Amino acid sequence: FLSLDSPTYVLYRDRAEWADIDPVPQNDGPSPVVQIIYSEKFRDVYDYFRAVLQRDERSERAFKLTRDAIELNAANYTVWHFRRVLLRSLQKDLQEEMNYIIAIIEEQPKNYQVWHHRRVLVEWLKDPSQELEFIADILNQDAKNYHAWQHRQWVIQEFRLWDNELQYVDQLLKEDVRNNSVWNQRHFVISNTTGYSDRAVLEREVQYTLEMIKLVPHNESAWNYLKGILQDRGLSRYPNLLNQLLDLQPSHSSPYLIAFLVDIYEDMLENQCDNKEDILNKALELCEILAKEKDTIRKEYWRYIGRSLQSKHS
Amino acid sequence: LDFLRDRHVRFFQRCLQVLPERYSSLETSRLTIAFFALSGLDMLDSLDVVNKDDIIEWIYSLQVLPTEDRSNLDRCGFRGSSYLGIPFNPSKNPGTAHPYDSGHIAMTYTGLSCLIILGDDLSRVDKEACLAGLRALQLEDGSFCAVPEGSENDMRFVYCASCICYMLNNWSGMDMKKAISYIRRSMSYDNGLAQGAGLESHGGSTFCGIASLCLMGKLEEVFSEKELNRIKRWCIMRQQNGYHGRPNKPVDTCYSFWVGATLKLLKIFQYTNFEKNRNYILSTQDRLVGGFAKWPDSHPDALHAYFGICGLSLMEESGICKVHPALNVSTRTSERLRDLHQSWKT
Amino acid sequence: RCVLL
Ligand SMILES: CC(C)=CCC/C(C)=C/CC/C(C)=C/CCN(C)CCOP(=O)(O)OP(=O)(O)O
Ligand SMILES: [Zn+2]
Repeated sequence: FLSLDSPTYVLYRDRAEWADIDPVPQNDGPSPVVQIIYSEKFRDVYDYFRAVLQRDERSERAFKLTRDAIELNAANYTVWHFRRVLLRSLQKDLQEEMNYIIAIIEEQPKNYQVWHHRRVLVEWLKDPSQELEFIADILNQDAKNYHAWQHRQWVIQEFRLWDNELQYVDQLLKEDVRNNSVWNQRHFVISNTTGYSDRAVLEREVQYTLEMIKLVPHNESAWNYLKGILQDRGLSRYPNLLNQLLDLQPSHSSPYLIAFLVDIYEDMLENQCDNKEDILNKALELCEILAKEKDTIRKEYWRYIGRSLQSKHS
Repeated sequence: LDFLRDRHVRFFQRCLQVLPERYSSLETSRLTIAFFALSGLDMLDSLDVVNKDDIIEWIYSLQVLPTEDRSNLDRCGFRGSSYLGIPFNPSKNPGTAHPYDSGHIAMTYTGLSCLIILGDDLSRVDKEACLAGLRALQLEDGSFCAVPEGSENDMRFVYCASCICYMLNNWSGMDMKKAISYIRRSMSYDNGLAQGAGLESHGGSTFCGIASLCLMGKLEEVFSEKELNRIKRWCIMRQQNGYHGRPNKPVDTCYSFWVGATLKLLKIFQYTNFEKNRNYILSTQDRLVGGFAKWPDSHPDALHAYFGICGLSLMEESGICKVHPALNVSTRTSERLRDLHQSWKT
Repeated sequence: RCVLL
């Protein structure tokens, strides 16, 4: 009701409805540390919040008091907890609260407490009907918001809403193929539905990735996905991959490609292949290429990798 | 350029003093701001410029002690501040009942951490109560919540539980088997560690995961050599000059610690490029007010000031103590803890 | 800014 910035706003200490309550002040003792100075209004709202809390008053006036405390500081987890307690006691309309929190989160998309509150509400209502769309909007003012992606995966998993995610992913990867969060989302969807054991799917995906790599060859995300979905079955077990990459080298070379190759050669050495000593040289040759010219910032690392390979396969 | 050491000492000094109402959103996390400042002064070997006794009392006033009937054991630990309005009591008298007063795992962590940094011996810490409260926070999947009343759960709090159990030198505070399970399940397809299973691997969670295992002394036991090599690769790939927390994300000063410390724990930080990292961290230094910011030409803050310094520490900056990469306190402090532990064992 | 909690 009465906004904190309204011309007619009144301190709680001057409100009739709060005459019976004695405000409770905060006290950090003799020598306060990391003390925050509060305005009259701020201290006022909270001195009454402490009062209501201390008495665990499940009143309607308390419910309203929280709205003010939250406006003053939406990071106070206790306030949100108490507000949830009241939401139940007073049996408030949860669909209304959904609007409230939707507004709040838009204003503070990186606040832990608000995303938790929304998650609790969705669990209560057992209604995920508006989640995917809401998150998509938040992901519009920041396509990498960790809070958003985390909430999105929870909703999708909890109410089994996989049907359209792989499509959403394809769309976002077109808007920015470098968004690591989307590549993770892609793997999330696939491994939680078809899985990667279906050679048909594995093929589709490896192909999809190589296409994205060709569009923007310098993209750690795309390369990490490619290696990710293949590293466990064994990179050396895909002879045509080694060649297709060796062919890309000329035009689409990048440190990621060279690194991938090193990893393929290492998988081979790992599986006692043909030309043990010859392969190791192809590996070492690349490690040095990385250290000396391709990924110089990691010069000491690549040399370290080289020495590691050499002392393990000689 | 150079490291304006004194400037930074003044910076942390101010932080322990008074903050502008613009930092009101840190109210319930004041104790972690204290930590950033105290541990930051410690790192600069300037703890003298503060009254260790006053602060120790303040910290102890934040401990949620068990009540007479001890019916609130599941809620003991430390508060972030006095925002609930409980009468100042430096862990002198028994706990005064309150429907909503209970600890916060991040506060218990930074609380104990602060006490040790200040020289206190933790004698006034109801260790059993804390551990009781800790246990109450762990979920079936192995991760933890921050408060008994409920909260989100993820790797951040697994690291908090680990630090607490380590400092109180007692792991009865958690079901280590389940915790390790959680940490494993969080490894991504790209080999980094995320906040939880399926999520995007991240520098912050990777540090929390690896550091927790190191604190439990089970790094080698949980991850295979092949696995550790893949994790190392993921981490070392985070350096662009300074460090970012995720692929294709801009660098941020604090990651020079988050990732750098992980690389250190994995014994390969030595192979990173020191100059570019140092140069970046310094480019975010505020030569006027002190402290560091996440990005250059950006406002400084206690968090980036502390982590920026710890980042420099990793590379043995002239004038900064060596930081214990897993416990996030200076080595000096980590040792005072070793002795403190031996003491009890009698 | 970096919100950790
Ligand atoms: C006080 C203390 C030392 C606590 C240790 C335990 C914790 C809470 C560790 C947190 C590590 C960490 C850096 C987590 C990520 C924090 N975020 C900022 C998450 C989501 O927001 P984004 O803006 O997407 O983050 P970013 O882009 O910085 O990864
Ligand atoms: Zn940061």
